[PDB]
Amino acid sequence: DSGCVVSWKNKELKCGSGIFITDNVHTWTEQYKFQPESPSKLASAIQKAHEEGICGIRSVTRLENLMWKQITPELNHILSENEVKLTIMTGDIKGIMQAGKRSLRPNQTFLIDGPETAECPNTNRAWNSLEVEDYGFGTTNIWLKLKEKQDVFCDSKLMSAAIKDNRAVHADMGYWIESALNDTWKIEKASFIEVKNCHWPKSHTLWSNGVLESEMIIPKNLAGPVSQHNYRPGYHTQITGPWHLGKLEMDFDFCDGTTVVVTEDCGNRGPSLRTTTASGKLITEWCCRSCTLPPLRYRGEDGCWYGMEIRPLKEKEENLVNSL
Amino acid sequence: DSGCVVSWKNKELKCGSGIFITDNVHTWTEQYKFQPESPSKLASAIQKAHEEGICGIRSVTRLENLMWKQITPELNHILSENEVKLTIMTGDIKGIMQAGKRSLRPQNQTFLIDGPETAECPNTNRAWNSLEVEDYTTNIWLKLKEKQDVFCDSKLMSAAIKDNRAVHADMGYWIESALNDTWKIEKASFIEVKNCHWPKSHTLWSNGVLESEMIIPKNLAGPVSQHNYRPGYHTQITGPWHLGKLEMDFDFCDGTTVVVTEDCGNRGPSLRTTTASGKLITEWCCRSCTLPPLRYRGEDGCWYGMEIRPLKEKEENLVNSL
Amino acid sequence: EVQLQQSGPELVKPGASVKMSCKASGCTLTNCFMHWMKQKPGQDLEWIGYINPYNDMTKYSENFKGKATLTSDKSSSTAFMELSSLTSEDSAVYYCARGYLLRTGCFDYWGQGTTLTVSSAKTTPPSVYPLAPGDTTGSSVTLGCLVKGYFPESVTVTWNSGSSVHTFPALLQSGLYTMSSSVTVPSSTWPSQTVTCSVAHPASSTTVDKKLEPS
Amino acid sequence: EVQLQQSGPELVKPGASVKMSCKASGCTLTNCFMHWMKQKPGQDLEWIGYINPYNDMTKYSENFKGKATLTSDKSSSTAFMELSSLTSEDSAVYYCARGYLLRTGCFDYWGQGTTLTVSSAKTTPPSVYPLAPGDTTGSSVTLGCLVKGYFPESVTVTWNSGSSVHTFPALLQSGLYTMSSSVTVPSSTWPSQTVTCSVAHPASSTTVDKKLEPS
Amino acid sequence: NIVLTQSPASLAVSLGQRATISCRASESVDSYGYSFMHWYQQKPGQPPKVLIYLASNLESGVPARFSGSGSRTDFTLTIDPVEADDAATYYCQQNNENPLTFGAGTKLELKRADAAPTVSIFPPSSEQLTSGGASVVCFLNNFYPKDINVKWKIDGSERQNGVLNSWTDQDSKDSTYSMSSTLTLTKDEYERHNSYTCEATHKTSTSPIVKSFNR
Amino acid sequence: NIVLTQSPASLAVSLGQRATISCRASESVDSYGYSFMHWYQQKPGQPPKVLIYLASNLESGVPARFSGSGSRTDFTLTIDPVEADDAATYYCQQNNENPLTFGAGTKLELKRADAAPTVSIFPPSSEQLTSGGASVVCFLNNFYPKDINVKWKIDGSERQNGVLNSWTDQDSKDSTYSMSSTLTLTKDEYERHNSYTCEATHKTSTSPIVKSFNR
Ligand SMILES: *[C@@H]1O[C@H](CO)[C@@H](O)[C@H](O)[C@H]1NC(C)=O
Ligand SMILES: *[C@@H]1O[C@H](CO)[C@@H](O)[C@H](O)[C@H]1NC(C)=O
Repeated sequence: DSGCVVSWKNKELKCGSGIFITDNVHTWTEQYKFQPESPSKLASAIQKAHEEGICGIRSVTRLENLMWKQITPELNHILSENEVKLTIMTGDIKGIMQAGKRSLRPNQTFLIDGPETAECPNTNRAWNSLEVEDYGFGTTNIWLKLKEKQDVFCDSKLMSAAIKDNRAVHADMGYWIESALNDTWKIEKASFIEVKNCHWPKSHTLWSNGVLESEMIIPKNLAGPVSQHNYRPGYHTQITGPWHLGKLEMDFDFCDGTTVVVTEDCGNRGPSLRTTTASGKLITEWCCRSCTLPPLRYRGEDGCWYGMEIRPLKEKEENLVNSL
Repeated sequence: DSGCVVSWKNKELKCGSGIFITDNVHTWTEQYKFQPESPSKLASAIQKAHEEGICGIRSVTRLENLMWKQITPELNHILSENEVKLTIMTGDIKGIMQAGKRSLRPQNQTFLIDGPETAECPNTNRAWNSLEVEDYTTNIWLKLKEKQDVFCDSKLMSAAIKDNRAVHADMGYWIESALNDTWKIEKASFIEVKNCHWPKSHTLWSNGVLESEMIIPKNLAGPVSQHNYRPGYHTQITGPWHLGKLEMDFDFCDGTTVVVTEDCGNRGPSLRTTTASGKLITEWCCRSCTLPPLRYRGEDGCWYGMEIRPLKEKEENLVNSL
Repeated sequence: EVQLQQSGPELVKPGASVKMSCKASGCTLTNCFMHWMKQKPGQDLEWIGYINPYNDMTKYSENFKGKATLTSDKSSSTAFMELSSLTSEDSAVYYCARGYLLRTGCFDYWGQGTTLTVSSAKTTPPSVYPLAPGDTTGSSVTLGCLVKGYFPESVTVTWNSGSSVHTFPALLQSGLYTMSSSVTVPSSTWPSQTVTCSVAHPASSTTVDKKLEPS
Repeated sequence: EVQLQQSGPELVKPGASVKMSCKASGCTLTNCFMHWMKQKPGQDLEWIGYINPYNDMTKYSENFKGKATLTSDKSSSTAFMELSSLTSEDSAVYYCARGYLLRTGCFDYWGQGTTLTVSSAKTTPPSVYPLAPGDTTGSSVTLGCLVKGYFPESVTVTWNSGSSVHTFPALLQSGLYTMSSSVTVPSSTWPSQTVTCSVAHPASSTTVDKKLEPS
Repeated sequence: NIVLTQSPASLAVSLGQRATISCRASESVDSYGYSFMHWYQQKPGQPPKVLIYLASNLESGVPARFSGSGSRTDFTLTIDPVEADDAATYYCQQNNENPLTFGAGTKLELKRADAAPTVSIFPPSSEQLTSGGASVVCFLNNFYPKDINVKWKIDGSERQNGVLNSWTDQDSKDSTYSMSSTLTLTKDEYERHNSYTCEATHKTSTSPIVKSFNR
Repeated sequence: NIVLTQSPASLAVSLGQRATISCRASESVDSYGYSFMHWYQQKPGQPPKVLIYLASNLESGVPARFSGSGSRTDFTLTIDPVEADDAATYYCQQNNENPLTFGAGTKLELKRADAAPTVSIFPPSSEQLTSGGASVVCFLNNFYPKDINVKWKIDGSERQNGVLNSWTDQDSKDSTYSMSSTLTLTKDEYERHNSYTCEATHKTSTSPIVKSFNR
């Protein structure tokens, strides 16, 4: 990669060659789109899956879901032409991209994504069966093919990492995690368009030694990088964060109009609560037992949420909306 | 960092904001310069050091030595006005930047900066790794350190990985690894060779690593990383690191051929393909290495990895790295 | 608690634009999402969007993305909505109301509503005629006022500022509005007492009082 | 073995540039580093650098980085050296020689050397005058040739292509060169035999033979 | 979008009875264990007011005779006992997913014991007769049911021209209706005929209620 | 840089003796257990030739009378026994670190038994006398030692003007020297005087050797 770059904060301009990690989350238009190299191979593998008792699939990344949306008419047409009464329908995205325990391999219905269901549970859904082939140019194409081995690791050709000027970034098609050295190394910002259920490969992870899963801010089961850049003093794993938001913005600052104090009188850590009740009233006074300020906050399409260790000071938790 | 970039191999152009890890080794002119924030502070620390029995210092990075070259006149004169009869003289750089076991402290006598080794002023009484970066032909401002440790300054290190191409980078290192069927190291470029430890904070894939499999040794600022790995090779402890500046890759040395046989000799110090008299040794082997052969190229020719031995030639006639 | 005050009525020519306001007293930063709704006379309400004066968070519905524009003034704590190219389908009442984010709250408090009439007709103040009965009398007499020939709607008819009152919807005749208002008071009081009907038409900024006297 | 052939002599005006060549026969890829050296008449040699015609590996010394430019042609297996802005300090003999890398080998074979003269003087071919003795004679007679008034150096004076011969260094007079050459042969042979002195001046591309006859 | 369908479109209920309205969503409005559904009451000419927030929470300061229930797609509002104040339109609304959507509405009409209309007849004003036009007005006040037909007799000839009629909203106090009948003519037309008559046929009596006057 | 200093600057040695030259480096030329030092012989007008490569290796095809020794900074070239061919300049060179550097050089001169100069006198040529100038030449051949002074007598008057002399290199065969003395005048000046004389005073005899001629 060769070119030029201007740093506003550093106040300089730099040209040369090397590696450029772009922020593919706060992009204004869809820079990348998934497409399969052979839709017919996909139809063949879906035949084989449905015959074996696989009733559907769950996408790992959001772009995979959009690809299934773009491709479903032609998949059903190639299926109809190939003499097999099986109808494919793909739905929308919930919060977390939940994982399935089955996989594809290289009247009746076939449900891709959508909401949860008992007729076709995740136990019989295929998941993480696509990997990247090559690239298009100009937007940008990403060609997908069927995976030769089934594992729980996110596709490594989509991941990226970088660190410079004591600012570190772990990035993805749907993640953007910034950490910084201010007296100590800690996570500072995180941006999500998706929330997936794969594992972040350690091959693309900075500072991946001597890491406790119980200290990872972003949980390992939610594609959290196993990294000491995934630390923040005073906080533990945010297992019950508002990850159901699907798209959200985590940082360390006060929720608008609220104030957090550190006391022993505070309640213990539990599922994340939102600063506005179901009726719209604002809960102003919050606390935490042994966390460190500024407070861990999430912001999503329905308001401001707090970290697991931040509870309401005076208000009863029953009136508040929680993420369970 | 915001801007645009074109990739020759990937055949695309991309704009946006993020992090840009540049190759500050293959630059044609000096992109960065070392300067002290307070030369008088440095003079104070050098006085304070000489009182403690410190006869000199050894630089960690090459830019530190070049800074000492540019800075020594004023250090000697600020010393002269404060009338301490101590003269600072700085020499050139050997191969490896050997470490010293003393250190400075913030706030007919002689003070030798770098040059070759000597028993009159050994490394036991030389200062080493006492500077850290404060802030920023871009300038870099330096100040006095706080704690004595064996880690390279983390404000200078960088790492990156994208499109299954990984880079660990520095003011003087550039280490490229790549995914071709498996993850392994592919290229390495050195302008300096230092003796500090690469902090794992700036290291990709730093879990489950055996140091004995790290290609670039940990004691030579080798990143503790599975990207610091090549199948069939172990740590290159006795590589031609005394060259100081060199270029490691995986290819045949010009005019030579390496074969894989179990009859080959065991791994030892690195040998170079040309004898002292200029004869080329053509046939080489290795016991359990994987081709292409690990090769170094330096100011005096092509050398081979520790596990690459001469097939027929006797090792006594060959140049070795000890 | 949270008091909402919307702008006055508007009469706008087709294809032009109108910008109406909503000031919010008693608000806080974290609530105070001014939502905007479009209601034709006696029809279903449409959701346009919301804006937060302090946050400048704005969200539009798909039907109104090209039509409406939400802006805000922090110090005034005021929301502004503008309606691009105007058509007859836009003549309606636009309501400003406090709400919250997506899965948050209900429409707690409401403004009074801004009436917008999109036409080439020109603001015409009304004529006010009193209505009194030499006939039979009982322990109750009813009086009235006829408000005729005004545009646009509406008018407000108050009787002595405070008895049983009936207000009649305006009707369209030849492109102007005609309505009436009747009140019933004991006949022992009238015409010994004085009774005045007050008609207010804001769009022409006219007020007309008429004292009730017998024929 | 490895045969080196360098270009001919050069006369160049001040400030101009010259590009000389060196062809290498008998080379291999792994050796064949053409090194270049600058030697003023009877002074220490200076190392300029080296180039490999097959590798295009080039290295310059610090003193010549702005001065010299090394180029190569693989098919011709030839090295070229160019000398940028030329000054009187550059008038000297430039030697091409086979070598190796840094701590590798010695200067095995050498070319014959290219003479460069930096001046505004114009090439002038020499005058050749014979030198013969009616006097006393012995069992040996010596004859000579005077080469006068030429620029630039040098000339080559051969006697019958193959006796004892003496060649005298040229001297500068009024901006041109004058040298002489003497040979001794038995007087029983002369003037019964014929003897010819051949003076070659390449820079003027002139060759002059002079037959020796007695006064 | 989530489409709310309300049943019935309009409802007539007697004093003290039980009123039930239903709201049917096209998609589930349930999230976080709560039903994001709300019921609002709108008096005419007034902003809507909250009664039930969420599926089954009584709004503060709302009479406990209101109640809400339901989940997922189906919800129900109950009024028991409905009283004279509750003559208004009732809407359901959801805020589970954007865009926020309303129901079409249910207009509640009160049933009471039938009542006869108080008829009053009014000649054109003195100010009106001078401006070039004349309108004779008849007020029909406080009757039930709402349906009624009026008859104008001018000099014994029925009149069917230029007559405009307007109905009021059901009064919140006595649950009755009213109506204004307006005869619009030119000034001269009024003076060509002498006797004017207003006649109402209602459910109360088979023989119409009449009120008349002469010049 | 590594500076090579050679001692002595110039050396004179007799046939069959032992010759020792020394080379002193400013920095160690030793690396990898080897000494990167080389000795070259340069005949005049010729490219240099390798004798010892590394400290102590005889170059292939070089007579075994040459030998090298030393290490680190100090090195020595030994010739035993030195013979008539070895009259040449001898250089040391290092290639341990850039830039490659040479010694200043040692010019070797042979000592032999003294010998008298063969003097020959030559009048101006017939071709020269016609072109406007006249040069009388004297050749002094095969004498030793090198030091000598010549004396021109024209008609008994000594002549000290316009005389140019050139010495040759020591001959590789007999180890003697030669010299050319040239008297340059205008054409007319030659004819004003009749008798010409060349006189050489050498270490061989106290009485000068004379050769003369007349027109
Ligand atoms: C660093 O920490 C200090 C602690 O008080 C805080 O005030 C400051 O804003 C922080 N700076 C950054 C860049 O995070
Ligand atoms: C990748 O590996 C294959 C098989 O070993 C080899 O043929 C190919 O050249 C490699 N490509 C690289 C190293 O770019």
